[PDB]
Amino acid sequence: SGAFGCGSYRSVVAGTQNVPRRMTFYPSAYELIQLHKAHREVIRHFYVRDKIFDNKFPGNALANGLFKFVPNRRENYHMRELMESIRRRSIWMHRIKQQREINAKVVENMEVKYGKKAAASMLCFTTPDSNAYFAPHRYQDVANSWPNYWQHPSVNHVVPKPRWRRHRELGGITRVEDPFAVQASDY
Amino acid sequence: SSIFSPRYDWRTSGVHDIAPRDEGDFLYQGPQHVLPGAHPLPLHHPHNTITRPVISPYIPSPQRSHPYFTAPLPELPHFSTTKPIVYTYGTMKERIIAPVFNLKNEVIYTRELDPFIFGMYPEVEELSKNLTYWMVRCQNFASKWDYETREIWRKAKKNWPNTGMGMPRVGNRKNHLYTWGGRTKPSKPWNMLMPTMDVKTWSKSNRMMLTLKMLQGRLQVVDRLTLEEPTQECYLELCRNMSWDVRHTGGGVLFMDGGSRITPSSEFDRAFFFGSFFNGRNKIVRPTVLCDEQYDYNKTAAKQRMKGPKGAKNPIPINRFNAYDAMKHDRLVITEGALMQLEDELYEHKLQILPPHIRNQLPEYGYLDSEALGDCVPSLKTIQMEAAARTEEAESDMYKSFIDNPYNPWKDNMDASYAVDGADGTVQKFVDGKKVSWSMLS
Amino acid sequence: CGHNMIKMGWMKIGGSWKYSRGYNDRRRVFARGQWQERKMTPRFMLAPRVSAGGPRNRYEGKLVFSPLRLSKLLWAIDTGRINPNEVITLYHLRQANVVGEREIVWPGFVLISNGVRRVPYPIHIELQNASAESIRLIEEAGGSFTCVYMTHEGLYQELHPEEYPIFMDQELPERRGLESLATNPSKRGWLTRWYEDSSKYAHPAAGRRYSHYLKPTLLPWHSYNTA
Amino acid sequence: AFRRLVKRHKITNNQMLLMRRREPYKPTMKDRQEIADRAKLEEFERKNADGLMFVPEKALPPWQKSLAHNAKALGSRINFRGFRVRVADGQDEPGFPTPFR
Amino acid sequence: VTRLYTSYYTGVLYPNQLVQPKQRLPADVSVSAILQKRSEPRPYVPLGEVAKLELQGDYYMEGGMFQEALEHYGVVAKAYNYAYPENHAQRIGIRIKLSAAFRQTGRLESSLANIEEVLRMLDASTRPSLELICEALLELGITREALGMKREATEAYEEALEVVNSFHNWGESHRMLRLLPRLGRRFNYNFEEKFVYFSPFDYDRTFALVDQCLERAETIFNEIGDVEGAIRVLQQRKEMIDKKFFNMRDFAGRIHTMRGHWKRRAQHLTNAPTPDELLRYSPTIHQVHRDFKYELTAPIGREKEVMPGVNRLVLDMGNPYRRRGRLSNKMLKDADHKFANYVRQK
Amino acid sequence: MPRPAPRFAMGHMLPHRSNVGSQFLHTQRHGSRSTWYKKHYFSLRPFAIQRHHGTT
Amino acid sequence: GGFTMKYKKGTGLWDEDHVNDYKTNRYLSARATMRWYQEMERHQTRNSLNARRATQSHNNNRGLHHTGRGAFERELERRGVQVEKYPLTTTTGTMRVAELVILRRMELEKRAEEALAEQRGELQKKNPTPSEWYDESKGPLNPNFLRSMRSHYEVDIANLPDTPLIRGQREFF
Amino acid sequence: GAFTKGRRPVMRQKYSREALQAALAMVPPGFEVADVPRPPQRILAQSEGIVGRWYSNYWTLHSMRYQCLLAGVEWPLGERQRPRTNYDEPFFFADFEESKAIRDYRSRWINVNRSLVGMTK
Amino acid sequence: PKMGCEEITRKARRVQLQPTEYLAQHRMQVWQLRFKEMGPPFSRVWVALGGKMRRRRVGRQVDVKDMRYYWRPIEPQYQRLYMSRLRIRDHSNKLRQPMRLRATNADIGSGSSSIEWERASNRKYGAMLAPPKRQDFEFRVV
RNA sequence: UGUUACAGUUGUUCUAUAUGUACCAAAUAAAUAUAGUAAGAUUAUUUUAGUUGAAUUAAUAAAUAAAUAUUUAUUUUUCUUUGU
Ligand SMILES: NC(=O)c1ccc[n+]([C@@H]2O[C@H](COP(=O)([O-])OP(=O)(O)OC[C@H]3O[C@@H](n4cnc5c(N)ncnc54)[C@H](O)[C@@H]3O)[C@@H](O)[C@H]2O)c1
Ligand SMILES: [Mg+2]
Ligand SMILES: [Mg+2]
Ligand SMILES: [Mg+2]
Ligand SMILES: [Mg+2]
Repeated sequence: SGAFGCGSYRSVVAGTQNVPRRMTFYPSAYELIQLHKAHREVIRHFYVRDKIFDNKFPGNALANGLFKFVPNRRENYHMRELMESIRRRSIWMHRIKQQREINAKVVENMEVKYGKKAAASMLCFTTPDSNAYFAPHRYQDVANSWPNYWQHPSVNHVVPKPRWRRHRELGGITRVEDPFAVQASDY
Repeated sequence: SSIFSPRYDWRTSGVHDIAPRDEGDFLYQGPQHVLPGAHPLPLHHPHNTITRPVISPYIPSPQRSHPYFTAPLPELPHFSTTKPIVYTYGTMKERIIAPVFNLKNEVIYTRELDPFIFGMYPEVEELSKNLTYWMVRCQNFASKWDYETREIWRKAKKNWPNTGMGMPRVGNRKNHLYTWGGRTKPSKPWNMLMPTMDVKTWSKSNRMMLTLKMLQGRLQVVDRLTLEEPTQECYLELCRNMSWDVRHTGGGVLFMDGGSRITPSSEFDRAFFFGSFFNGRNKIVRPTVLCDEQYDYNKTAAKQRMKGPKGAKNPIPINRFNAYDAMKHDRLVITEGALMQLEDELYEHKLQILPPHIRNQLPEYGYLDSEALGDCVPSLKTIQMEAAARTEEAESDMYKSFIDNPYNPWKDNMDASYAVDGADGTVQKFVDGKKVSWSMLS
Repeated sequence: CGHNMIKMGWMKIGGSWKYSRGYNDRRRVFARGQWQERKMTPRFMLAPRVSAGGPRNRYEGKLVFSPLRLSKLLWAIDTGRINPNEVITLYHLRQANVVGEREIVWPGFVLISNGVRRVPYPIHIELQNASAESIRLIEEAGGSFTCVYMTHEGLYQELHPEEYPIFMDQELPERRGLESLATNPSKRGWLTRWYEDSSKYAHPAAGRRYSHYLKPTLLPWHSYNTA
Repeated sequence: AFRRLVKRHKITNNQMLLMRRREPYKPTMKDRQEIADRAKLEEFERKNADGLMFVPEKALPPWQKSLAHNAKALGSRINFRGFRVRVADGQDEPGFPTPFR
Repeated sequence: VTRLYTSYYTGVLYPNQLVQPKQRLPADVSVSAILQKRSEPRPYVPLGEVAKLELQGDYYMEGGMFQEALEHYGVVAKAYNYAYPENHAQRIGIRIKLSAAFRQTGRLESSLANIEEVLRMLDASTRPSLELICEALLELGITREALGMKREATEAYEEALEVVNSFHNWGESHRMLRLLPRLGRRFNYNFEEKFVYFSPFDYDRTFALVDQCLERAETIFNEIGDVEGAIRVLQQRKEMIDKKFFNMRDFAGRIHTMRGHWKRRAQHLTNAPTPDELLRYSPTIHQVHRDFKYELTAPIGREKEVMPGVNRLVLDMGNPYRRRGRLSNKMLKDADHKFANYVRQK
Repeated sequence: MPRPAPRFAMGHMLPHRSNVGSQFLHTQRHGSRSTWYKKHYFSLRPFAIQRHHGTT
Repeated sequence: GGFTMKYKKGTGLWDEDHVNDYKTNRYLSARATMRWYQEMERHQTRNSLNARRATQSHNNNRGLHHTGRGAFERELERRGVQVEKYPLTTTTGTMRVAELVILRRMELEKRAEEALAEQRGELQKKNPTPSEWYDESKGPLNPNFLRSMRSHYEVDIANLPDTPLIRGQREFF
Repeated sequence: GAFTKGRRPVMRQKYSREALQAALAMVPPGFEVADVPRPPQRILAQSEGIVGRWYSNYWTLHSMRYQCLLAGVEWPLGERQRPRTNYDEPFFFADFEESKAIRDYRSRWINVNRSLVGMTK
Repeated sequence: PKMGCEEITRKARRVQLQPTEYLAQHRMQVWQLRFKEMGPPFSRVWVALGGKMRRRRVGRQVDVKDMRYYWRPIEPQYQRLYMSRLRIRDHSNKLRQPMRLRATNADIGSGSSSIEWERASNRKYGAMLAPPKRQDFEFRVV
C-alpha cells in the first residue's frame, strides 16, 4: 500500500534499498491544510448521516421523529462515504506524524551540530515579505500593496480634503463648502 | 427616441403649462439657494443619512479607508476573529473592527473582522457575474413554453394544388406565416439554458459584496437574532427598537442568522424565523457564502423526457446570499455565529490561496494547529457539528476488534511478507505463512 | 445586431439581401465547392494507408503515457508540495495536486528530464517507464527509481486506497508490459529481481518467492492532560 | 465573382463623384499580379544566391526529424565515428559545390 | 487611400478644442491678505494691430532680443492702458510681460517697481486669474533672485505653491479629455485613437508656471545649502505632478475592433466626474438635500412631513393577494393592524 | 468564470422574434406582441395604469 | 428513469440543497417564501416516506419483517446477541447529544455574560470620556452610532457641533 | 453490470462476530467450498442473506467468507481451490470433465515458466 | 398562435427534447488512416506519406530504390477544411482550440474527470484503454 | 326502378380506352420522413479606411492559386511617393 510514505508492495518485491533516506526538515503545511479540511469533511459526513426529520408545518409534521435517510441508504452512506473519509483523515495523520518524527530528529542533529539559536535561525522560514501577509502595518513603508492605492499614506496626498460642515436647516446633513469649478461646455 | 434622431426634438410646444401650480413650484433664488435633490454627481438613487441611514462609527469618507474602527476601543471589550487573520492578494491590508449590537440597540463590545471576508475589495465584473447568474437563474423556466408547427392539429394534407387556383403555393399551412400556426424553433423549457456558477467565482463575488456593504457602512453585527414569542408583532417590535425599516418602501433589511457567539448554529432560530414572515422588504439568508459544486447529468440530452433547462441541475438555493438581494436590501445584519461559520468555511480556501513561501510559514506562526493531532484543544464549532463530532467520538469504540478499522488502516502492512506467485499470476500478502490477502470475487 | 454575410461583411438588419446566397447556404447546412473536385481527386483519396489502424493508432494496451516533467517534480519538491523524506508515488502526486485527475489515464505517467541536467538531492520515486536520462540523473543524485508498471485495477487501488480495507491479490501485468517495463533492468522494473530469480524454475513448491519490508493510534481525540 | 454592391465612400472632394477607381495610382489586378510574381521571384533568387546549406537533424521539419533520429539512434548509442545511415528522406542533392558543403 | 494634404484641408472637430474657462480667485480671499498672512510670522483702439505688435514682442523675447521685446511691450502696454479701465486683467498681464522684459534687459529696479505695481493691481482686482497671479509673483521671484534676494525669491515661489494648492482644481483640465481613448473602435489600424494623450503642460498653464517656480526654488535652495527646503520643494513638485497624473487616470474599455454602434459616442463624451470632484462630493460627505415636502415617502418617525393631500384615508397595504378569494383575504387579515402598531407614533 | 451568465437571458428583454438571436434567447410568443399597451404602432402609453410584469 | 445522482440527493446541510428548482422568482413575498420552505420540506419528507412505505410493503409481501430481517436475525434477537456488525446511533442518541450540547452552550453563555458584564463595568468606570476614535479629522461621525453609544459615557456624545471638532484643536466637554 | 456480479456487492447484511459464528454452526459437517460452483453469467447474482441452506448459494458463501476474514473468524470450511505444489498421493486421477488437468497448479506453473523464458526482446 | 384557436384547443403531437449528436461525430476515419497531425500547437500540419499509389501489372516498377517512404504535408486548403470539420463543435466559443485528429490522454481523462463522473469507479482512468483482467477459472455461460 | 357480387398492390372476370361520388398519381388519417434541392421572403437611417475581371500544372524529392470578407502583424536608411 503506497498511501503511506514508506513504499509499495511493488517496491518491496523489487527490493530497491530506499530505507536510508536523507532526513530533511519539512513543515508539512499542505498536509496540515489537507488534514484540516478532511477533519471538517468527516464531521460534516457524520452530521449529514445523523440528520433526522424536523418539520415546521402541519402537513409534514407526521414524520418528525425519523431519520431523513431510509435505513438502507443510511447504512450504505456510513459504509462508503463516512469511513472512506475517516480513512483519508487517518492517512493524513499518519503522514504528518512520520514527518514530525523526522523533523524532531533533524532538529536534534542540528542543535548538537551548531547550537540552539543557530539551528532555530537556520530552520526559520521567514521571508523579507512575510509582513505583507502577516502584518501589513510593518510593510506599508516597503511597497504599496493596497487595492485602494490612492489611500496609501505614501500616495495619500492626492486624495482631496474637502471642507465639510453640518447644516441644521437641512437636517444635520454634511455639505462641502468647496465651490464647483466651471466646465468647458462649447466649442 | 435616440438623441441622433429627427424625432428627438420634434415636440416644440405643449410639454409644460405656462402657469405654475401654487403648491410646489418655486423660483430660483440664486447660487446660495439650496435646491432639494440637486447634486453634482449623477446619482440615480439620491439618498442621504436621513432617508437611508448608515450604521457605522463614521460616515464613509474618502479620507478613511473604511467607516469602522481601526483599533480596539479601550472602553469596550475586543473580540478577535475565531480564525487567524491572513492578507491575500485582494484584502484591504488594514485592520477592520466593528461594534457588536445588543438587541436593545446598544453596543455591548467590539469584534475584529476578516479582510478575506469583508476586505476583498469589490470588482464590478465579479459583481456583474454574480448578479447576472442570480437573475438568469431566478427566472421561471416552466412558463417558457410555446407551440411548434407539429403541435397545431391540422390535416397532414396539402390544402389545395399549387397551380390550380390563384392562392399561393402552400401545403399544411400550419407554419408561423398563419395566425394559428406555430414556429419552427419555439421556446421550450428544456431548450432554455441555466448557467453554471463555480464555487471560486461565487465566493469571490459574495465576499466582494460583503466588502462593498462594509465600505458603504450598512453592515451591522448583532449578538443574537431571537424573539420572545414566535409571532409577527414581536418581530415588528424588535425592528422598531433596532430602527430597521422593513417596509416595502424603506431601506430593506437582509438578515444572516448564524446563532450567538458562544452558541452558533447552521439552522435559523425557530422563534425569529417564524416571526420574520412579514410583508415587507426583509429577507433572511443562510450563514454561508460558499456553494455546492454544480453538476449536469444530462449534458448530451441522453434523457429525452427531461423537463427543465439545459445546464446545471443543482442551482443555488433561493435563501442564499447574493448580489441582487444585497443591492435590494439596504442594511445587512449579520450574527456572530454567521461570522464564525464564514471564517471556518473560508479558512482553508484562503490558506490554499496563499503563496508557497508564505504557506511554509503557517505552522511556524501557528496557523495550522490541528486538534486532530493533539497540539491544541478543539476549536469552537456549531451545535450540529459538535454533535456530529461527539457522535463520531462515541462510535469510534466499535472499530477495535475488526481489521477494517478506519482509525487504524493496514496496521499489519510493515510486518507482512509479499509473495509473487506466478502460477496463480498474482502478488499475495502473508502473515506467519497464512494468506491474509483477499481475492476479489468475479 | 447584424448579419455576417460572406464576401460582403457585417451587413445591417433590414438592408440588402439581393447580393447574398452564400449567406443562405451558410445558414442552411447545404454546401458546395466542386471547383477543386471538378478535375482532381481529394488528398485523402490520393494518399495511401500505412496500416489497417493508421499511424499513431492507440490500440488496446499501447502504453501511451502522459509526460511528467522532472523539472516540474523538482519545482514541486522545492516549493513544498511533495515531501522528499518519503517514497513519492502517483497517489502522492495526486494528493499534493501536482497533477490533475484529467491527466491520469492508464498507463500512469513517464518521468521526462526536460530542462534538468543535475538533481541536487536524492529522490526515491515510483512511476512507470522513466527515461534513461532521468533515471541516470536520479541515480547520480543518490535516489532510486522503481518502474511500478501496474494494471488498471492496481492503478485504481493506488489512487483510491480508502476503498479497500485490506490488501487484495493484484494480478501480474500483461505479457507486453512484463517484457517491456516490469522485467526490464534498464527501466529498473519492479519485477526484474523476481524474473532473474532462477529458484522458481526448479520445483513448483519453490515457485513462490517471499519479500519483506526493509527495516532501518490515529484517534483525533486526545486527553486534556495539560493543567 | 466581385462585389455587386458597390462600396460607398464619403465624398469630400467633388472629383470623387467623377473618379470610378478608389486608388488610381495602384496598378490594375493583372499588372499587380505580375508585379508580385516578379518581386517574389527576385526575393527567391536572392534567398538562393548562396548554396543549399546542409542542416543537422535537430533543425529539420517534423516529418523528417524523428525519422532520421530513429534511423540512427541505435548506432549513436555506441560512440564511434564514421557510422552513416543512408536514409531515404532528407535534403536533396544540390548538384554543384557549395560553401556550406 | 492615403491623404497627401496638398490642398487646403479643414481641421476636424475634436473634444480637445473645448473652450476651457479660467480659474478665478474667490471674491473673499485677497492676494493682499495672502501677502499679509505670509509677512505676519471702452474707447476704440486698434487692438488687432496692437496684438500683432505684442505677439512680435513675445517672439522677440523668446528669441532673445530683449530690448526689442521691451520696446514692443512698452508700445502695446501704452495701448492697453489707454484701451482698458483701471485694474484690468489684460493690463496687468501686459505689464507683467513689461517687467519681465525690463529684468531681461537689465533694468532690475524698474522691473521690480513694475512687478510691485502688478501686485497692488492684483490686490485691487476683485477675482483675478490664478494663472495671472502665479505668473506675476513668479516674475517677482525671478526679479528678486536676479537682484540677489534669494530668500525672497524662494518665498515668492513657496507662496505660488501655497496659492495653487489651495485655490486651483487639478482635475478640471482633463475632464473632457479623460474618456477620449474610448472613442477608438479599431485595433489593427488607427489604434492611436485608443492611446491619445494630452500633456498637462499644454492644457494647464498654471501647473507649468508652478512647476517652474518650484524648479527655480530648488535650484536656489541647492545653491544656498538648504537641504530641508530643497526636499520640501521637491516633495511638493512630486505631489503636484502625481495629482495631475491621478486626475488623468482611467481604466480601459473595449480593446479590440468594434464594428458599428456609432451612437455610443454620446455616452463616451460626457461631463464625466473627475476623480478629484468624485472624491470631494462623494454622496456621503456632500449629502443630497432631500425635502419630504415634495416626496411620498419619509422615515418612520417623520410621517407627517410627507407631501399633503386632501381627505387622505389609509386603506391598507397593497397586498397583491387581496384580489383573490376569501381564504386569501382571511390570510391577509391582521397585517394592517400589525403594520399600524409597527409605524405608530413614539 | 466558466461561460458567465448571458446578459440577454437576464429576463429584462422579451423582444419580437428577429432575424438574429441565440438558441437561449427567449423571444415573445407567436402571435403575441412585446409591449403590452402597443395595440397599434400609434397606441399611447396609459398615464397612471401600470401593468405589473415579471415578479409579484 | 435514467441516471440521477441519488448519492448526492439529500447530502446537503439543508433540504433545499441538491434540488433542481427551476420554477422560482427573483422576488418572493411572505407567502411565496413560506410556500418555498413548505415545498422543500414536503419534497424531502415525501421522498423519504414513499421510499420507506415501498420498502416496508415489499418486505412484508416477500414475507420478512418490515425492516427486511428474517428468522435467523429474529432468533438472534431472541437469544440476545447483537445481529448487525455496526450498531449506529439511534434517534434517541442523536437527540440526547443535541440536547446536551445545547445545555452546555447555555451554561457557557451564562458564565460568559457574567464575566463580560464585569469587564464592561470595569471599563466604563475607568473611561468616562470617549477615546481617540471620537475625532473628525478624517470625516464626520455618525449620529446613529453616537445615539447607540450614548449609554456608555457620562457626557453628551450625540450632541455634535456644526464644526468638524478635532481632538487636539479644542478640548471637548 | 447491475445483473451480474461486477464490482458490486450482493449481500448487504453485515453481521457481528457472534452472528457469523452462529451462521456457521448450521453448516453440516462434511461441506467444502469447492462443492458449490460459480453460477453462470445469465444467472442473477443475488444473496438472500443467512437463510436455510444458505451455503448452497455461491454468492452468500463467499460474502460470508469475506466478513469472517474482516472480523477475524476462523473459517471452518475449505479453500475454493487447493494448490498442488508437490507430487504426492494421489499419483493419478480421473476427470471426464476436461478441467482438472488444466486447472492444476502444476500444469499452469510450467506454462508460466515457459512464457517467462520464451520472452526474447 | 391565437389565444382561443381551434388549432390549439384540440390536442396534438407534443415535441420532446431532441438528442444531441456524437461528440466526435465530425472526425473521420479516412483522416486518421491517411494523415497524421504534427508540429507545435500553433504550427500544426497534417502530413501524408508521399508517392504515387498505383497497382500495375507484374513486371513494372522493378527497382525498389525509387519507391521511397517519406511524409509530406497535405495542401493547406484541404487541411483547413478538415480542421473546420473539427471546429464544428462549440462554434460560439472562440477561446476553444479545434479538436485533435487522434484522441489524447487529456481528452480521454476529461471524458470522466468531470463532477458527474466522480462516483463511477468504472470507466475511470482509461478502463477501456487498459487490457482485460483474467476471468474466473470457473467462468461459464448458459 | 331497386337490391346483390366484384375496391386501388387495382376493381369493371383477355387487352386497350374510359371509369370507380364536382381536377384518377381515387378519397380519408399521420409524416417538419426526405427533392444533386428550382424559386420567393428574410424586421434595425444619419455610416468612417486596401485592391472592380484576377486565379486555373489530377497523381514520386518543383518556394508560392487568386479574388471577396472578418480579426491580426511588420515606425530601417533615401528627393518625394509607395495596401506589405
Ligand atoms: N471492484 C471491486 O471488487 C471493488 C471495488 C471497490 C471496493 N471493493 C471492496 O473490496 C472488498 C471486497 O470486495 P469483493 O468483490 O471481494 O466482495 P463484495 O464487496 O462483493 O462483498 C463483500 C461482502 O462483505 C461485506 N462487507 C464489505 N465491506 C465490509 C466491511 N467493511 N465490514 C463488514 N462487511 C463488509 C459486503 O456487504 C458483502 O457481504 C469490499 O470491501 C469492497 O467494498 C471492491
Ligand atoms: Mg480507429
Ligand atoms: Mg466519427
Ligand atoms: Mg381485366
Ligand atoms: Mg484581405
